[PDB]
Amino acid sequence: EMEINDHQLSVAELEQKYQTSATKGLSASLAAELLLRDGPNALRPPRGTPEYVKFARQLAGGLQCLMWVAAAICLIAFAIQASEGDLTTDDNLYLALALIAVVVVTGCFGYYQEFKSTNIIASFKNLVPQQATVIRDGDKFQINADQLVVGDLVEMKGGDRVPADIRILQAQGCKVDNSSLTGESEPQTRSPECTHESPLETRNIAFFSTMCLEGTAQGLVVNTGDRTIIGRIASLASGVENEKTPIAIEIEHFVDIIAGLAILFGATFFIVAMCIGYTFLRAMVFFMAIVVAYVPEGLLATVTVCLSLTAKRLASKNCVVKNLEAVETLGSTSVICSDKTGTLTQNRMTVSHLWFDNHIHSADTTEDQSGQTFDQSSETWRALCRVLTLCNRAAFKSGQDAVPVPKRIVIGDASETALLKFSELTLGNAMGYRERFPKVCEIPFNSTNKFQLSIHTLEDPRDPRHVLVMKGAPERVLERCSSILIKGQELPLDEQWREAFQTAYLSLGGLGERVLGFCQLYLSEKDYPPGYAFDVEAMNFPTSGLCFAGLVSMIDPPRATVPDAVLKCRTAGIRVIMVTGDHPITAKAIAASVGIISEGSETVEDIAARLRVPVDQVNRKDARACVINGMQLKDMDPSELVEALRTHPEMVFARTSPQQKLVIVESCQRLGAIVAVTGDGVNDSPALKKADIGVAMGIAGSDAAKNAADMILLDDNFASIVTGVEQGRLIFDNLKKSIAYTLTKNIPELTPYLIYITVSVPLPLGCITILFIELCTDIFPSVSLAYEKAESDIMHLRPRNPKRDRLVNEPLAAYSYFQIGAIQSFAGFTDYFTAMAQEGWFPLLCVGLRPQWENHHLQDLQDSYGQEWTFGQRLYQQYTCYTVFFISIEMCQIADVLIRKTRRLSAFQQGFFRNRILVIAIVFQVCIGCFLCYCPGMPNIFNFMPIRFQWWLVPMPFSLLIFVYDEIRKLGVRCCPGSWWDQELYY
Amino acid sequence: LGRTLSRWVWISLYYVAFYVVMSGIFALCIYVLMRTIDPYTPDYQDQLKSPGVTLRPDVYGEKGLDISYNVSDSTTWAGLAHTLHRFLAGYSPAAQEGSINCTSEKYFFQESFLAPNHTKFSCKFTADMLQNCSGRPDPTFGFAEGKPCFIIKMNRIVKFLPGNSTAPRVDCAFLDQPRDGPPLQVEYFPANGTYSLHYFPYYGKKAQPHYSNPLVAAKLLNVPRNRDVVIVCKILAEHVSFDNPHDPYEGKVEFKLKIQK
Ligand SMILES: CCCCCCCC/C=C\CCCCCCCC(=O)OC[C@H](COP(=O)(O)OCC[N+](C)(C)C)OC(=O)CCCCCCC/C=C/CCCCCCCC
Ligand SMILES: Cc1nc2c(OCc3ccccc3)cccn2c1CC#N
Ligand SMILES: *[C@@H]1O[C@H](CO)[C@@H](O)[C@H](O)[C@H]1NC(C)=O
Ligand SMILES: *[C@@H]1O[C@H](CO)[C@@H](O)[C@H](O)[C@H]1NC(C)=O
Ligand SMILES: *[C@@H]1O[C@H](CO)[C@@H](O)[C@H](O)[C@H]1NC(C)=O
Ligand SMILES: [Rb+]
Ligand SMILES: [Rb+]
Ligand SMILES: [Rb+]
Repeated sequence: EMEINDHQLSVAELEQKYQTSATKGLSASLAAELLLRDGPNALRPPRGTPEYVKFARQLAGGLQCLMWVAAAICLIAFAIQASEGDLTTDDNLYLALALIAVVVVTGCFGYYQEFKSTNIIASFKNLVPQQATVIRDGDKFQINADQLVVGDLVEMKGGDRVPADIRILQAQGCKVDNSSLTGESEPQTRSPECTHESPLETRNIAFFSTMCLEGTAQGLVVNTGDRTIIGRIASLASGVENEKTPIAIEIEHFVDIIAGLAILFGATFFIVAMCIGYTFLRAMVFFMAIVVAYVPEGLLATVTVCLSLTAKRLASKNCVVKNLEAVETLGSTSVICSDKTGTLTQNRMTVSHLWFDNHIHSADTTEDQSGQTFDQSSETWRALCRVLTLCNRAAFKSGQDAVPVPKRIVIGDASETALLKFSELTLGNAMGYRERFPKVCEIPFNSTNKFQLSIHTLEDPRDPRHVLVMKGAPERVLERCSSILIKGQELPLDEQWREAFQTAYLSLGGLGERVLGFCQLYLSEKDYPPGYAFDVEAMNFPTSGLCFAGLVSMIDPPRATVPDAVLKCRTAGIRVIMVTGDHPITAKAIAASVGIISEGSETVEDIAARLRVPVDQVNRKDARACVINGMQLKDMDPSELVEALRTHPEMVFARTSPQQKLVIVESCQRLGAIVAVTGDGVNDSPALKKADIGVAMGIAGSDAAKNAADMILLDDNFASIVTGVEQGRLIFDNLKKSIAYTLTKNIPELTPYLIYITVSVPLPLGCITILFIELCTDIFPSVSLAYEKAESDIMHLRPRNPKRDRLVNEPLAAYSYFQIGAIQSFAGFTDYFTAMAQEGWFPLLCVGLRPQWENHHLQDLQDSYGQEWTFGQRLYQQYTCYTVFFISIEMCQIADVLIRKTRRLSAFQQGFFRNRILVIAIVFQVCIGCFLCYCPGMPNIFNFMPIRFQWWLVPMPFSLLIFVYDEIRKLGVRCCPGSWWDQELYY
Repeated sequence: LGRTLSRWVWISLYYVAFYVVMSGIFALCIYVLMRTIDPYTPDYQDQLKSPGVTLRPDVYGEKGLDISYNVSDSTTWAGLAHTLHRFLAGYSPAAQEGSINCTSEKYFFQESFLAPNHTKFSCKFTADMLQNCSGRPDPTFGFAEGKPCFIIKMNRIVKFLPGNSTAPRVDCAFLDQPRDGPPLQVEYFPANGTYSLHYFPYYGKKAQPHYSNPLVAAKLLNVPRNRDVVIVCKILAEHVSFDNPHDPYEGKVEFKLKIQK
């Protein structure tokens, strides 16, 4: 756009273009205008969130589309009836009002929940305005970063956030932290001369989001707001559209099952309805009533409160999910594409290794100091500790005595900050300690002197001499030492010790670490007496023949909980890929440190290096590992990427642009994988959005990433991902337990109508009462099944196969609808005839009685004993058939919630009282069940009446036949895991 | 199309076995079901704490019984008379042969079953007992005149008993219009509006296959022409309720009557 030549322009062309001064800057007027012209130097947020379209989007979705259609069909049927004078159409109204109501109320839930997520995430953001030091009219002063305009001369020092895209005009040791744009963990030199043609890789551009680690620089704002590199990345990630979630896909597929069955039951019973002499009008109103009865008014409620309970579990471990669907995704996930810098790692230069006493020590690099420290006993250590604690000018910001030492803000270079935290963690109170050793000379890090030196007087009065302490690049330190501390002494620095030093030096550099040497000399009190006047420029103290102390070396290390998390994920069969923009050496090193790449696994370059063979001749199948870098990832045909992806199962993508992370996620999704990405920087925001679930670091993470993500790790604890998996596999397994328990009772609601059509017996079951079942009595039972523990070892299972393994499928549908539902039906009708006969209507009289039954003009119909009943009296008797079919349903659901506890284990094995909440729910079920009957007046409120306690008992045999029949089912499942029986009677 | 051809039949047959087993269990349950209950008495009869009274001729316009007609125009009352006639076609002596001449004049209790093939004895109620409303001499049942005969009948409830004090008698009257007109006056048949108590109790359609409810006939002599009136017939008796608001036919009948000239 503009920058691809901005860094390349001469200063003359730059101030010409931007109408500015490379030394004095924008006039005050001009800059003010420019700000009006261009808007604030800030990234535009999404423009519109009308609180009402949040709600309007909450009212869509597979179930909700179904409920809506079913409401319409209710009302169209109400028209068709009222037009031809059919009474008690009020059942149609209720049904629709209920349906709509349920989806609306769920809706409010789903909306307010999302509200309560987005506030907590927003609770964590830092809303104090970032600042810039700008020079305008030759005046250096402080403005808010967003009042910067294109062309401003700005200035940066250590500690500053780069406030815009700045073309670097001058720099003294400017090193910068691009970990957010690139993946680059190592500090990056900024300097005025054009290093590249791509501004992403040129050195004379500092990037609007990033941090200046050290040094100083001055330069011209070349881009602001969404025109920055950062703004273009967040654009790219806005235009990314995220796919449908796995749980939604599952719900839609089973709404397709329910649709199929309701359509065909309607069809066949409408055809039937004509062939028994019904008006086309009323066979169509039956068709409608049937497809509506296949719709479970309450399942949306139960599914969302199930999901919401898992969201509560995850919140309470600092895992905050934006929408409830996302609660599940990590369960179905099978690939994890992960960021390295700041995601796997800490992005925090940490002291990792030391070389002293002829040995390589290794520091605890974890952030909670849960690792294992190095040997601090020796004299050589405390000497090195002294040189590194005294030869350092960094310092902690104040008021930080409670915040952990790795998390403390500091004023100092990258190296020096690292070492200060190292001294503070090892020696304790470093700043105090080094105050006790008054500094009386100092050479700061100098490009002509190439080291940093400082001379000090000592602590106790009895020792009057000075100690010169020095730190620098290892070779440069060694070329000024003549001596070395070893194991309690100070040895000549002979060729043995230099070969030993150089092996330790390159050994530690090979890990890709930043190593510095450290040396010292105690100056005489004869030649340097108390008060001696040390002059730098005429170097009147020694700077050779020093006493070498040790090497300390540093790296960006993995987060404490990360490697165990990666291993737990892999033993759950989750392929874990590393997508990082960092360089491939670092990429691989961390990949091994964490478990992406296993012990003894080699890349093809490792096989070639081991056998000493041209890489061409190596068999690529012999390499578990692979590290493909981002500028050969272009040259790869999508099928070269699928081949590489499934030839080496331990994959490492290095130097990968944000787009390329989107490519990898997409390429894995095309192969049917449910892929999740974990990330912090803005370079992850695109990938994070495309992924089936995006997981952003709460604290490390950029705003664009936190925005792309579906899930936020508020404490930046990677191991929450492995709890995410576990909970995710739970509700899945538990949702099909709850779904099934609510779908079966649908068949003993439909069939009494079916019979009532074909046989014309008085109405067995009214709509008011099946609303009470579905939307009230059986609800708690259905959501209590969300508290079921695993039955197998969930976390050693492979990812669910999205094609075969599904939420509800043909086995579960068939078995639940047409077998347990059947048994429930028979229990209903049995209790129907019994109540009728006991009150006077014999079963054979019941055949074809409906016309006379409902006939408001017969107020003297005769029963089997020839008793003449008014219309109201027959009506109360019908309400009794409602209540009797209802309590039949209930009792068989007390059978059904317990039977659905387990899908393969026996209830005697694990328990009836395992699930305290489910027992609670059943107590609640029979409580409200009894309230519906025996409350004074119920006949005239809802259609329930106090059924004689005989009729309670009549179904309990069928209930227990359900218990026993399903127990033998889930007894043969585990007993004879063969072919024939499990395909049919396992769900 | 989906599953295997060789096992489609196998679990096809499994479902068959499932339904036949379950069906069987239902069958046995309803066999026991019917073996449980007495053939002559209802086990509980819970909605029948009080009887409903029905009325003839029953003509509902909307909202209930609405009997309108014009005395000068035979075609508005011919079908009313005809539904009276074919209602009483089973109160004729020829049809009502299988019953006894009740003169007990108090509750007739049968403990032992004495009648062909073990049935019990019913009373007589022949048309002529309604007298002026029997179809003779008048086959228009007082309609042509303007004093129509409505036939009030109580629903039958096995072993139900309505009182001791007197016979249960019906009482029809306006819904009070006291300032703007006299009160209703009716002649009932048999007299005083009484169903003799030997007509209770009912022992069931198996115990008395040839049974017939007692009638009374209200003959409305007072009612004004070309004016809507609402008329209520209550049953006066101790063991009967006539103001159950959730059933307007329990013990009482209302109807709207309009007699045009
Ligand atoms: C897709 C597959 C569908 C399969 C459905 C199969 C259902 C068929 C099951 C049973 C039908 C009845 C079997 C009848 C034979 C058994 C014995 C029997 O004959 O018993 C006796 C009664 C009558 O005795 P009585 O008066 O002569 O005794 C005298 C009375 N005393 C004793 C007081 C003097 O016989 C009677 O009433 C006869 C009249 C029976 C009333 C018809 C029942 C209609 C109800 C149908 C609903 C079925 C449930 C559907 C649920 C499907 C779920 C998938
Ligand atoms: C399953 C069922 N459906 C009804 C019903 O349909 C109403 C309707 C009509 C048209 C469209 C939608 C609904 C009315 C009454 C009872 N019903 C029962 C229960 C049995 N008994
Ligand atoms: C009325 O009772 C008398 C008693 O003698 C009897 O003869 C007569 O048959 C009864 N009525 C009829 C119509 O049978
Ligand atoms: C009934 O008919 C008789 C003649 O059989 C007559 O005397 C009597 O007045 C009539 N009653 C009424 C109310 O018309
Ligand atoms: C009653 O019927 C006669 C004959 O049809 C008619 O002439 C007369 O006007 C009618 N009266 C009323 C009030 O309808
Ligand atoms: Rb339903
Ligand atoms: Rb160690
Ligand atoms: Rb996403």
